[PDB]
Amino acid sequence: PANFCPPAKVNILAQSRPLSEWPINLVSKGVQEYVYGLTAAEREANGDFGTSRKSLDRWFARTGVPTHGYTTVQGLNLILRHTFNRYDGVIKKVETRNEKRRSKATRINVSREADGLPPIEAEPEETAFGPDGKLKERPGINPSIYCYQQVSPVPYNPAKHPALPFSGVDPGAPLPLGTPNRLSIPKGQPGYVPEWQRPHLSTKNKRIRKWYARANWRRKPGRKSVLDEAKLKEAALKEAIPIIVTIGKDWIVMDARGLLRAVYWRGIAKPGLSLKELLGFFSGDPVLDPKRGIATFTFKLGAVAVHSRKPTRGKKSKELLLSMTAEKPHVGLVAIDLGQTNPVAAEFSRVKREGETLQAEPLGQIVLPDDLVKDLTRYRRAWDATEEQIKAEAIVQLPEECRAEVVKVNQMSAEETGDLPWEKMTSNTTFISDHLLAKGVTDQVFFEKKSKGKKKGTETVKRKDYGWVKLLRPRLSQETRKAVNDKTWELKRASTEYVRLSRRKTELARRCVNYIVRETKRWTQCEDIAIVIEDWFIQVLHKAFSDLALHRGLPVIEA
RNA sequence: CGCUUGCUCGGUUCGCCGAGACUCCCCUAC
DNA sequence: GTAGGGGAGAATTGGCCA
DNA sequence: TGGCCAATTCT
Repeated sequence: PANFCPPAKVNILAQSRPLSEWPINLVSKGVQEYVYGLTAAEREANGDFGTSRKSLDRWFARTGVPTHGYTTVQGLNLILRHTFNRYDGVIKKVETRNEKRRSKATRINVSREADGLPPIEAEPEETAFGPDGKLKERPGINPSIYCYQQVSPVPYNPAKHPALPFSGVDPGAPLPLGTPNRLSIPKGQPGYVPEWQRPHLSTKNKRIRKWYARANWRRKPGRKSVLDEAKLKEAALKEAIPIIVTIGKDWIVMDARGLLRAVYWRGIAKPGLSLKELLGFFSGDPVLDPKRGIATFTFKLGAVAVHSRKPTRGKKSKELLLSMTAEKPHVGLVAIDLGQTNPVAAEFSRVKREGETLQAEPLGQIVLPDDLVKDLTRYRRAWDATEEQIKAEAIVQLPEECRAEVVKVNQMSAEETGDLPWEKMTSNTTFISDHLLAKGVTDQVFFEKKSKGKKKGTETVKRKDYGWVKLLRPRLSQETRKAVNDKTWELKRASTEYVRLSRRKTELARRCVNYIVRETKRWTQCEDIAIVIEDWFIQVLHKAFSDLALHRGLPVIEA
């Protein structure tokens, strides 16, 4: 049963007025402002909003929230339900957290009762309501417009829609194709392929980029080409596939080419289809954010044959693979040892049925290719250069007195703090006290006198280590948050490089995962494969391999 | 067998073309 | 460094003037 | 008849 609806983002070409001025946005803002800021008793009283016109009008009358001329029931229901759920999500968040503590207390009490000890006093339960009766953590207002059926997207038509510079194709007629034969474009016409590049051309079904794609003209260190954004925009607008959404007297027109690319690269619809069924592969309820100007369509339930799963654990893995190997005579495996001199190491195998036995025969062992590892290395050489500067010019923004606790105390870590290298870690060895007591007699500015060990041995002999190093100039953990974490984390989301490097990291991890999946498919000669993972690129690679259960439905075992 | 916008990383003879991602949004905290 | 709450339809029916 | 399109409603 398919239950995944991946997004498909499209751009907005023309509007009437900014979406922040639309009545629907104003009503959403007002309802959110009212509902996030009233007490529990008032929320219980102000909870008769219902799902009907006769209830919506009375709720908007006795409360006093301005309706701004917006009276569509089907769009107001979504707003009100979302606002009340966001109000009642903080309460349940706190509730879950208190249950964590409650359970522990119950287990401790029952264990003490079994052992005869009296139950311990239960810790107070935290609550989201302060002395004023409101929530301490008030949810924020969202800039998101949710469309509904009466405002569903339809193909642009000058006979029923406002005139625009661009024109839309006949909805029934097949959608326009790209360049039929790009090798026939003459010199002096856009898209020309020069003679020398002709032998070097990809033979697979690569996605086709138009000449006006700004990825072909973007600012690069070694281009020396010129970017004229106006010419590219006017060339792109003449071949767009426009769709229109009209809410009340306002409207927006989008470029349906994002939907076309999404349906092409996913192998859902072959070239030559019309706009009517292109819009029919997605829901009629897009989501609009005014800040970007992007509409996030979601694929219709059934367009993508993906059944989302969750990573299994323990015996459930055995049940899952015993179920799988009964479906097909061949089942392929891959074991991931991430963190061995290379980002990924894969152990391929197959799974058979010896009646009720998981018989396995290895078919080899591979590592990631050199080019992919080169890409991963080039990412890290750029990440390190980013957290160099997110600290260098972030800790210098100093209040002239807070340096001692965080910044320069690290300088005295090498300054103020013989047998050992004095920096290389040598645990349990007496090399520290061997040289120290070579010029001293069982005495120093500090001692050990620590009951350390399983039996808490009174280790104080020769004053070995872990006491003098500790009382050497430490971090001291003083005013760490305000002077380090707050400043650095505030500047983390300000630079434009840090918001791109995380996406690049995710893309590279997904590239590694996709390569491993493709290789698995090839080596094991199977189309129903499985992944086992037992648990720096470690965290991101683990998340990327663990996201196949949800995004793509591939089973994943946690070991 | 299969590709018109947008995004990431690269090659260039500056006319393009090689490779990749496609589960995304707000939201309060730490 | 991510943690944990909230989101991401559409078929059938009824009032309805033409 | 018949048509356009809000408003029920379930999930």
